[PDB]
Amino acid sequence: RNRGGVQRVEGKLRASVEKGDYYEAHQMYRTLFFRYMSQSKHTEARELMYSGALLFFSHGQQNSAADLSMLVLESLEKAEVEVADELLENLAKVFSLMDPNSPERVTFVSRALKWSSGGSGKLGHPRLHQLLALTLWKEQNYCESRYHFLHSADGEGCANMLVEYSTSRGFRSEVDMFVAQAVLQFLCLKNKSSASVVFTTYTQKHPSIEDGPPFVEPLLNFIWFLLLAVDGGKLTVFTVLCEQYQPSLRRDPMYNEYLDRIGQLFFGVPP
Amino acid sequence: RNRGGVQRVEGKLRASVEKGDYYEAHQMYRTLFFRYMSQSKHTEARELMYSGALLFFSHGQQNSAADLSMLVLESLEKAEVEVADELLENLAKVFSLMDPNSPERVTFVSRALKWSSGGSGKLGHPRLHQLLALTLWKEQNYCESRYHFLHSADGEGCANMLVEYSTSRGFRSEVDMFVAQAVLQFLCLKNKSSASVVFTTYTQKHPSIEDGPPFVEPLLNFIWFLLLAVDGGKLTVFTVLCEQYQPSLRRDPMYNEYLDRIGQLFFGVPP
Amino acid sequence: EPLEPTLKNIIEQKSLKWIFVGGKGGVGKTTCSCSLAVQLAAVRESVLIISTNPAHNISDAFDQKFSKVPTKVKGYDNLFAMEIDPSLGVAELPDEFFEEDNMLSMGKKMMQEAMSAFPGIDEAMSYAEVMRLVKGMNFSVVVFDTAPTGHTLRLLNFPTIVERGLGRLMQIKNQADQLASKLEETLPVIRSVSEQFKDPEQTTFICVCIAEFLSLYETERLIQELAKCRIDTHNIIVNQLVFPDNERPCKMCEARHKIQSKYLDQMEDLYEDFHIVKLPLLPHEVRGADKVNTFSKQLLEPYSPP
Amino acid sequence: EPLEPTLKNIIEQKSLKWIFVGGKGGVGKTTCSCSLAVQLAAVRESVLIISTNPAHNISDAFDQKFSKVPTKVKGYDNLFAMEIDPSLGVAELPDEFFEEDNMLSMGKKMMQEAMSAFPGIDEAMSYAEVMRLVKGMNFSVVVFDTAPTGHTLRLLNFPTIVERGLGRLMQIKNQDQLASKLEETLPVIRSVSEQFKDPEQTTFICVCIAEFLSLYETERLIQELAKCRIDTHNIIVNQLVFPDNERPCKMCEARHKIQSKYLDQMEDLYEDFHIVKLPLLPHEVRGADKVNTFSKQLLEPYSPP
Amino acid sequence: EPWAAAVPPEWVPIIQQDIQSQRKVKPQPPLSDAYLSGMPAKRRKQLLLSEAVSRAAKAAGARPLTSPESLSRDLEAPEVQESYRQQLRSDIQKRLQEDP
Amino acid sequence: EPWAAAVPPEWVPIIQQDIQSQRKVKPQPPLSDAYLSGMPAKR
Amino acid sequence: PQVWQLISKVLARHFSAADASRVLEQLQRDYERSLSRLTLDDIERLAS
Ligand SMILES: Nc1ncnc2c1ncn2[C@@H]1O[C@H](COP(=O)(O)OP(=O)(O)OP(=O)(O)O)[C@@H](O)[C@H]1O
Ligand SMILES: Nc1ncnc2c1ncn2[C@@H]1O[C@H](COP(=O)(O)OP(=O)(O)OP(=O)(O)O)[C@@H](O)[C@H]1O
Ligand SMILES: [Mg+2]
Ligand SMILES: [Mg+2]
Ligand SMILES: [Zn+2]
Repeated sequence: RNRGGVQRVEGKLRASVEKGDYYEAHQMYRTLFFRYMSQSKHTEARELMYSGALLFFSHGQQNSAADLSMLVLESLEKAEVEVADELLENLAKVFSLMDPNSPERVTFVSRALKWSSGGSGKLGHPRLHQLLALTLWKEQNYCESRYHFLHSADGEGCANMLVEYSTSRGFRSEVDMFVAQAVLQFLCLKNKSSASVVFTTYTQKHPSIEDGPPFVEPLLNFIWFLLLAVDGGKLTVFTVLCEQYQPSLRRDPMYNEYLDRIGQLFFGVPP
Repeated sequence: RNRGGVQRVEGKLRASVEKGDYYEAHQMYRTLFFRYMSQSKHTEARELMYSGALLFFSHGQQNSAADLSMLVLESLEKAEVEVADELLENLAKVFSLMDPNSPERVTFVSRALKWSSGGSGKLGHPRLHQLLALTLWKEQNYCESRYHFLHSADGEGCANMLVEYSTSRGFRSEVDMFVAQAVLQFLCLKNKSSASVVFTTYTQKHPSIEDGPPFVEPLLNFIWFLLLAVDGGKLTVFTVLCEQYQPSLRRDPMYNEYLDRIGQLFFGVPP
Repeated sequence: EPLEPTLKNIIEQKSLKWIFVGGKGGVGKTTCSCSLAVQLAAVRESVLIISTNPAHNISDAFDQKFSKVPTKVKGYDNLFAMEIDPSLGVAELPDEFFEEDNMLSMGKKMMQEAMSAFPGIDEAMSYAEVMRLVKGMNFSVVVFDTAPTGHTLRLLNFPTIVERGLGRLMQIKNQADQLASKLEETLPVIRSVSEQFKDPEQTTFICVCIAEFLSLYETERLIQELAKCRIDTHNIIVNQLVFPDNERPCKMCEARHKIQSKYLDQMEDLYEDFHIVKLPLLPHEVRGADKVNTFSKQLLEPYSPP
Repeated sequence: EPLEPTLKNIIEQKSLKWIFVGGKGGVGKTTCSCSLAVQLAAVRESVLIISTNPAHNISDAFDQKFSKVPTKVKGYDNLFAMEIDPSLGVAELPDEFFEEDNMLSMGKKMMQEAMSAFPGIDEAMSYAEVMRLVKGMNFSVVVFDTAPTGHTLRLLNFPTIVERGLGRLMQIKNQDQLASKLEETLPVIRSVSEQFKDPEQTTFICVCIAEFLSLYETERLIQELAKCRIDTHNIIVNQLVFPDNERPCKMCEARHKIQSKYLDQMEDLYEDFHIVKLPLLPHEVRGADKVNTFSKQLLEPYSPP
Repeated sequence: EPWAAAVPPEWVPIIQQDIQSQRKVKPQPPLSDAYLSGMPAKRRKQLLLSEAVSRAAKAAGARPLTSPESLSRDLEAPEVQESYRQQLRSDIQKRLQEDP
Repeated sequence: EPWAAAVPPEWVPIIQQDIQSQRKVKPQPPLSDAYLSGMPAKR
Repeated sequence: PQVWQLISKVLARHFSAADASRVLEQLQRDYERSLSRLTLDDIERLAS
C-alpha cells in the first residue's frame, strides 16, 4: 500500500501518453524520475527517461524531449555511472534528434562532455566527440563538426569532412591551408597520430591535391616534413623548416602561434 | 470621470469606524488620502489624516495611527506647505501620543525635522525641536530631550530640565560639569545667546549653585569669562583662559576639541 | 456612464508595446496574461509572452512546454512564449588550443556561480532580456506574467535605479578601457527602456485581483506604488467571480457571492476611471489553447451572468 | 496505514525552531501560516510570525496592523508578528553637534541609497533579520510567510552561498579593521546555516490547492527543497470543496470532481508525507477568532458531512 | 603678570583664586552614566574568576604551565570561591553610601 | 648550406624548389570566411 | 585572609610562582580600577 502510489502514478502516465496529454505526461515523467532516484533505482530511472525522450522526439515535443534528456544526464551524473560506449551512443542519438538552433543542445553537450570522464578535462571522451562530429557532419554543421573532430580522435572521418567542406566553401587557393590548419591545430593538442592520419587521408583523397608524398604545393611538403620532424622531435630540424618556409607560414598568421605551441609541445621551446 | 464613489467610500469608512473595525477603517483612510491627493485637495487630505490618527490613538490602535501620521507628513512634503506654528504643534502632539520605544517615533521625527524648514538647513526649525524636547522631558527621556534642547533655541526650559536631570542622575561632583557641557555644546553651534541664557538660568536656579557669578567652582567662573570673551572675539583672551584653566577643562577631555571650534567659530582660528 | 468593463482599450491602443500583469499571488495573473496575449495575437502582427515569475507556469497554462528562447505557441502562427532564465550563461564550449586567462576565467566563473542564486538575479536577467528584446524589436508587443506584487514593483523600479547608477558612473569616469567602452555603449538602450516604461502610450499595467479583502487592498497598494513610479494603469481584471444560479444556489455559493458582492461594490466605488473587467469562475480547468481561447473571448466581450 | 493527515507532528516536535510555509501564490500561505502560529502559541512558550513577503498580508489576516519591530498579537499572551522592512534601517538623528566620520559614513550612505530599491534587497533584509533573531534567541519558534516559490528558494539558499562567499573572502583577506566584522558575523551565519540544514531545527510546510498548476508547482518546489536539503514531510491541501449532496449546484460538482482527480494524484505522489486537508470556509478568514476557529481543524482532521 | 594684561582687570583676582584652587583640587572622578549620555556615543568609558585570571595572565604576559582547563576545574564555582562575588557585592554595598 | 646539414639529405632537394616557389609566389588573397571559422575567439 | 588567598591558592597550583604573582597583581590593579569604574548602575549589574 505505502508504495502503490508510484505504480498508480506510472499507470496514469501510460494512460495520459495514450491519450496524448504530452505535457502532462512530461510532468508525470519528471515526478517518476525524481521518485526513482530517491530509491536509488538509478538504472530504471535512466531507462525511463531515455524511453520518454525518444517518445517525445518521435512526436515532435522538442522541448519536453530535451528536458527529459537533461534528466538522463542528471541520472548519469548523480549515479556516477562510469563511461560506457553504449551510453555514449545513446547520448549522441539524443543529441542528433534535437533542433540545431535550439540552445538546449549546447546546454546538453557541455553537460554530456563534462560527465564523460570529467577527470580528463573539457575534452570529455574522444568517442563522444567523434559521435557528435559525425552527427553534425551529417547535418552539415561544418564549423562545429570540425571543432569536435579536432577534439575527437577520428582522423579519417575528419579528413573526409574537411575534403567535403573545402570542395564546398573554400576558395581554390585555400585547399591545402584547411588541412594544414587542421593538422597544426591537431598538434596544438598532443594528438600527433590523428594529425598524421588526417593529413595522409586528405592528401590522398582530395581531388585537387596530386598524390605522392613529394607534393607540388610548398605548404603540403612543409607539413609533411614537420610531421616527420615531430616523429623525430628534433628542434634543429623544426627551426630549419620554420625558417625556410616562412613565406608559406605567413599565408595565415595563426600558423606562427601554433608552431610556438608545437615547439613547446615537441621541441622544448621555453614557456 | 467620477460618479460619487469617493463619497460612498467615505460613508463606508464612517460606518466601519462606528462598528469598531479599526484596521479596515485605516485601510479606507489610506485609500481616501490617496484619492484626495490625486485631486490636489492637500489641505482636506491632511486634515482627514490628522483626525484619523488622533482617533486611532484614542482607541489604542498605535501602529495604524503612526501610519496615518506618516501620511500626514507625506501630504505636507508633497504639498510643500510653508511651516506654520499650528502644523508644528499638531506634529508635536502626534509625536507625544506615540509609544516612546517604537521606531516609528524615530522615523516620524526624522521626517518632520527634514520637512521643517527643509530649505533652511539640516538642523530643522527650532520650534519643532523645542516642542519635541518638552514632550520628551515630560516623558523623562532626558537624553533625547537634552539633545533637542541643544538643537533648540530655548534655554530656560533647557536649564530647568538640566537641573532636574543632574539632581536625579548626576553625581555630587558633576553639577557644574553638566552646565559646562551644555554651554560648550550650545556655543559650538552658532546659538551663543541660548548658551548665555541657559547658563544664567541654570546657575541662578540650581539649588547647589550659589548666587552671584563669582562662583566657588573655578570651572563655572571659566565658563562665565568665556561667555564674556566670545562677546568680543578676542583670540588672545581665549587662549589665556584655555591655558590657565587647563586643569578644569581636562575634567572632560572632549571639552578640549570643543574649545577648538569656539576658536574658529568666534575667534577666527583657522581650522 | 462608467468606463466600459472590457480590455478593448488595450486592444485598440495600437501604440502599446509593453503590457504588465500583476496583483496578489494566485489571482490568475498567468491565465489572464495568456488570455490577453491570445486576444492581441489576433490583432498585432506578432506578440510575445514572458514568464518573469521564477516558477514559470505559462507552459502549464498552454499545456505546451516552452524553452528559454521565444517559440511559437501551438495552434497559433505569430504568438510566441518564453520563460526567463534562472541562470546565467554558464553552459559554453571553451577552446583549448592555447593557454587561457586563468584569472579572468576564474573571476567570471565565480561571479556567475555566486550570482546564479543571488536574489534579484531573476530580476536582473529579466531586465537583460528586456534590453535584448528592445534591441531585437522582433515582436510587436510583449506581455509579462509578472511575479507577485512586491518583486514586480522591484523589477519595474529597476530601470530607474540602474539608469541613475550609470549616470553616476558617467559622472565619475575614471576618477581596462574595454569596460569603459562597454559601459558607454549600453547607456542608450537603458535610457530608451527607462523612457518607454514611463510613457503611457508605450506601456501600461493591468491589475488582476479577486473579490476579497486581502486581494482588494493588495491591488490598492500596488496601484499606489505604480502611481509613485508613474507607470500608467487604468484597467483592472476582477477574476474568479461566482454568480449562483437562481435555481439551486447552495450555501457556500450564497455566502461567497455575498462576500464577493461586498468587495466588488467596494472596488467599483474605489476605482473610477478604471476599466473593471469582470471574469467568472469557470467550472473546468483553464488549460490548453482551446480552453484559453474560450476564456479570453469573454475577456473582451463584457460578461454578464445568465 | 498512511501518515496522519494532521500537523500534529509539527506541534509535537518541540525541537523545531524555524518553520517555513510556501507554495504557489494565493494558495493560502498567509492564512495557513497564521493558523499554524496560533496553534503553536497554545503549546510553545513564545511564537513569532514573520512576513517576508513584500506587501505583507499578516496584518490583513489578523486584522491588526503590525510594525517592523515585533509586536504582541491581540488576544494572545505570547504570539508576536512582524513585517520585514524592504528598506534599510537608515533612520537616525540628523547629525551630531560636531563633525563626524563623514569621510567613512558617506560611502555607506551612498551604498544604502543605491541598494534601497535593489531587487534582492527584500530577501537580503529578510536574511539580516533572521541573523538578528538568531543573535537574540528571543522567540521559541518563528514561522515564515514567503510569497512565491522561487524567492523562497533564494532565501533558503542564502545561508549556503553567503557562507561560501565569506569563507572565500577570508581566504583572500589572509592572502584592515573590517576583518573583525567578518569574524564577528561568520559564526552566527554558520550557526543559522546548519540550523536551516538540520531537520530537527527547521522544517518546511508546502501548501497547495487541488489544481494542475498548484500541484506541479508544489512538486517542483519539493524537488528544489530536496536539492537544498531542507526537510519537508507535510503538505496542506487548501480550499477544498465538498459538495453538499443535499443541494449540489453545477459549479460545485465540477470543481469537486477536478479537486478529487488532483487530490488522488497528490495522495499517490506523496506517500510518506502528511497530507492535511482544509475545506473552503464560507465566511472570510480574518481576525483572531476566525483564524483560531479555522486553525482548530488544521490539527483535528477534517471530514465532509 | 603675563596673562593678566590681556584679561580685563576685574577678572584677574578671580582668575588667580581659580588658579590656586585648581592645584588643591583632585582630578575629576569618572563621569556618571547620566553625563555619559551627553557626548557622542562613539567612545565610552569582573566576577568571572576564570575570565578575570585569563585576562590578567594574557595582559601581563603570563602563561599557566598546565592547560587552562585544569585551572577552570579548580575554581569550579564552589561556595568558597563564590565568596569572591559575595565580597565584591559587600564592597559595592559599602561604597554605595558614598553617592546613592 | 648551413641548414642543409640538419635535414636528412632526401629532404634537401624539394626544399630549394619550394624556396624557389616561395620566391615567385604572389601574395595570398583574402581568406574565405569558411576558413575564418576555424579559429578561436580571435580570428 | 581574604580574596587574595582565594586567587593565589588556585593560581600557584598550575602557574609558576613569578607568573602567579604577576597574574595576582594584575588582577588586583584591575579590581582597583573597576572600583574606580564603579557607578550607581554597577550595583544592579553586580547584584545579578
Ligand atoms: N477564471 C478562472 N476560472 C477558473 N479557474 C481559474 C480562473 N483563473 C484562474 N484559474 C485557476 O486558478 C489557479 C490560479 O490561477 P493562475 O495560476 O493563473 O494564477 P497566477 O496569478 O498566475 O498565479 P501565481 O501568482 O501563483 O503565479 C490556476 O489553477 C488557474 O488555472
Ligand atoms: N480555507 C479558506 N477558506 C476561505 N478562504 C480562504 C481559505 N484559505 C485562504 N482563503 C482566502 O484566500 C485568499 C488567498 O489566501 P492567502 O492570502 O492567505 O494566500 P497566500 O498564500 O498568502 O498568497 P500570496 O501568494 O498572495 O501571499 C485570501 O483571501 C484568504 O483569506
Ligand atoms: Mg502565476
Ligand atoms: Mg501571502
Ligand atoms: Zn455551489
